[PDB]
Amino acid sequence: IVNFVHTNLRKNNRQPYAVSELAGHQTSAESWGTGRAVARIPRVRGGGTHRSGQGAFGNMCRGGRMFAPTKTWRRWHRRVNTTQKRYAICSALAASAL
Amino acid sequence: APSRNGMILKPHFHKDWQRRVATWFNQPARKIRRRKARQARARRIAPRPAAGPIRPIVRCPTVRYHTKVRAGRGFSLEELRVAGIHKKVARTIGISVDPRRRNKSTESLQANVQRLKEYRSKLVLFPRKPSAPKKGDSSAEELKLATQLTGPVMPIRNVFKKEKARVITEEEKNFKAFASLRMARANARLFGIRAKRAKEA
Amino acid sequence: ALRYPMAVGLNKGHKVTKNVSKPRHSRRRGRLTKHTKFVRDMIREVCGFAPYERRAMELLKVSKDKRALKFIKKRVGTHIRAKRKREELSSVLAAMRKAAAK
Amino acid sequence: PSRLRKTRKLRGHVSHGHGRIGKHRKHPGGRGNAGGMHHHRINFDKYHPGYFGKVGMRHYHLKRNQSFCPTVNLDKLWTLVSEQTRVNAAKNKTGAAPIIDVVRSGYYKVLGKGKLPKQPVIVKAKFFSRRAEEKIKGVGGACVLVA
Amino acid sequence: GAYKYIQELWRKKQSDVMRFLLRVRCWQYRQLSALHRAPRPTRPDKARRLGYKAKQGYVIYRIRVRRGGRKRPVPKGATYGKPVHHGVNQLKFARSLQSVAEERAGRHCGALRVLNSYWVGEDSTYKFFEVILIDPFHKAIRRNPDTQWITKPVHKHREMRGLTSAGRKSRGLGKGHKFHHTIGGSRRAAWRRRNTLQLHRYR
RNA sequence: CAGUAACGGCGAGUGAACAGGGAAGAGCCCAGCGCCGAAUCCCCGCCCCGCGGCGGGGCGCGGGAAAUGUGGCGUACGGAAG
RNA sequence: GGCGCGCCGGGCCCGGGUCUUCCCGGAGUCGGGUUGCUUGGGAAUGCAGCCCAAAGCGGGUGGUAAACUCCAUCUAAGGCU
RNA sequence: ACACGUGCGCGAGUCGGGGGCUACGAAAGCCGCCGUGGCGCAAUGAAGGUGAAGGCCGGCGCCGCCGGCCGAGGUGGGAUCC
Repeated sequence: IVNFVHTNLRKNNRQPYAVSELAGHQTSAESWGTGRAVARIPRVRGGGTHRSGQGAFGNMCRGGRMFAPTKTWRRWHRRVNTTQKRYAICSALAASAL
Repeated sequence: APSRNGMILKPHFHKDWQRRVATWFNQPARKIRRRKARQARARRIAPRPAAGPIRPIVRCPTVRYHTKVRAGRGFSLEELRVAGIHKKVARTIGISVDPRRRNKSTESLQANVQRLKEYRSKLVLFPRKPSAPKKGDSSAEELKLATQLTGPVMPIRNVFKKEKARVITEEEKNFKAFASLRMARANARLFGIRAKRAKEA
Repeated sequence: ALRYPMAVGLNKGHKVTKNVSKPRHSRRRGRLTKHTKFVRDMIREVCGFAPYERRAMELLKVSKDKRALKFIKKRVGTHIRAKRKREELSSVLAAMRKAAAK
Repeated sequence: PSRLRKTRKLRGHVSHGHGRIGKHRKHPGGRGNAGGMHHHRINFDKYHPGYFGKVGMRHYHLKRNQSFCPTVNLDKLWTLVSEQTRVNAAKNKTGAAPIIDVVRSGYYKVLGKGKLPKQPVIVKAKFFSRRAEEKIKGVGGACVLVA
Repeated sequence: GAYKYIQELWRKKQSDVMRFLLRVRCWQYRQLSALHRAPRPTRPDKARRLGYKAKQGYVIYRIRVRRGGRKRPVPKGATYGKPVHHGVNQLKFARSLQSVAEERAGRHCGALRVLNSYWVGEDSTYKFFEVILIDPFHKAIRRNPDTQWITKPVHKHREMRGLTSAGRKSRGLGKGHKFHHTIGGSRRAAWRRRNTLQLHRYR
């Protein structure tokens, strides 16, 4: 119970983290498609820069968006039954005696 | 596609719901803000009850809750009249007034009149210029012993009256509770059509 | 032969004595004032009757009050509003026959 | 715990436990409750009989507060009033019955499920079942109505 | 008072007296421009009710609104969609012609502030409205505690935000069982509360 | 409350309200009706304070708006007059 | 910058209860028909166009169209916070 | 969101999750006249609604109701216990 209660309550003091909602999606990228001997990845729109025709969307693409971007509405916090929280303090106290 | 026996279930997630996800990381910051703004309000009203003005004893509507009593918007103008408090003076000594509240019963009225009698007795009233008391205020020895009341002033507790064990009479034994209810139903249901055919006769 | 208060039936609900507080002042809105009667009576002389009222008169004159009700019901809107209107145009028409012979 | 999950054990496989022949494609039966009368008829018949069709009368502005009638059985009738009353009634000679206001404890209708211990009661309920009344009378008690 | 006689006279619009007045004016108004200053309220009485007083800084613009529904502005009736949105002819505008009048007055008179407005005549092609406008910077209004609410920057362009009486009628706000769809500030605020996941930190 | 009453090729899906507990809590003003000699307000000139939120007090058959209605009393909880 | 002691500047020259006598309301708007959109609102929740168009013991609401009544409950078509 | 399995707490209850009270701490602790409320403790009918053991012995070979006492089935198989 002491482990169970400690390892649910310690999650409650925990600040959210998330990747930005726009990360990897601030291109106007579009797949070239078949017939171009290239792998149907959304490529960046043309122009004499290094990015032009690279690979802009997808977990695997450099730049790109991560797979399943981390949200701030992850269930961060855990609630423990008051009776269980009590029966963790009791235990934690009685262990200190010996 | 449904696997086997499972619940038939319809998530409401077909709209762009992720744009409008309200998170509650504010929650402890909100509670700190509300508590600081409550302490800050309570300090501004130095002697006055922190909770706000007295509310009336009020029955809850609809059959589910009419066994309960809750605090109201404010005292009825006819609850204030019998108490003998001018509706514009009431608000200045910390008495909630709503002119919308009727009074259908004498019990609800007299409960809320007696409620205001208790308030007007307990209430210590400070003079306007403190250095010279005038005729319609509280004495200077009471003014020094006047300090805030925390939580709702005269809190409205719901109380059921004590009854002792009665010897059961033969009337109470002979009374057919179930038969009486089923008669009552049919009488209320067949009141209009009986009276329709008394007309025909 | 003691009855009990019952949550159902003919005279149902909790035992409550009913206090007679004066009815609210908002309840008397639309109640016809002696002065404002005079003003609508005044402008009735000045303005007269609408073309749909004048036709409603001339169906009540020939005695066709159902066809006058069915007329006004189309014009003015509902049945309660029409039944009132007809009984006002029956009042100011029967009042002309009083003024007619004398 | 992501480490306890199945996805960890499926690193190094190929199909990821989803079939080599019948690939893990996106929505190969339609989305949600699709095809309940067509290609999913047998699931909705074998497991959800009654799902399709109208039955009964519409009631437009239904207010759940009106039909509110929390029921107490006779078997748990003596839990509404303290165990001291059950004791002192049986001791006391008078034949005086303690009053059980079923409405105070937060119930309206008294139904008649269990054996009621043989001592007089005055049950102040709003409604009664027939059998509930008969038991209270049978034990030697009164059924007071209230509103 | 004369105003009650003027009030009940304006309620008899089918009477010979008011039919003549509503026709000779509704003539007069057509020959003027669609947005011109009236030198006084055409109905002094009605303007009294709507909050117009007869003091310096109260302005009154007679503005005409072209009459009828709202046909969909789509090239050659081609709404390139599903047959639901094929509608182009029998469509109606969400705000009344009176509210469209108040906001043609309020836009043109960008400095002034639209208090309220009243009907003064309708041809088949044109409705005519007087719009009551107030100077928030005239010292008659600016030093009157009764009217120094319009002198505050919250009440810029009430007509453009449906805050005048005529604009409020389009919004479907009001108390009770008929006006559930605008619980909260507005129709948009109602929708927002109902279409938000409250994801509580614990849950 | 409530994925509820209801909506819906009554399919897919959609879908509030009241009561109840709390956060907060605060009420009010006209027109009309009528009374009070327009009892009201704006702007220019002078003088004296006086303010980088042009405000206060004098002085003037100085001007103007306003009876096609300004101000005070008064607004549904009723109000006014004696 | 915000609060209080005391002197002065000029506004402000005000209450309550009982008793009679008087007074009292927002119209091309409610509402109706129809049309289109809208809504969980279903013989029409809301909004709007056009047509019709009030009343004053009236008018609105009382989640099934309608007539007859009985009740309950608010006073719309003006404003601020 | 749901289902089932498993672990833990309490158990005809259970749960504050919302609100409130008192560096790490946005934590933790507390409330009980904050259990409002959820889900469970009752079902069934479209609905009005109704809503969950009996036998025996006597007062009038069989009586409507007077009382009296014991009183929540039976068979079969059943780990354990005697």
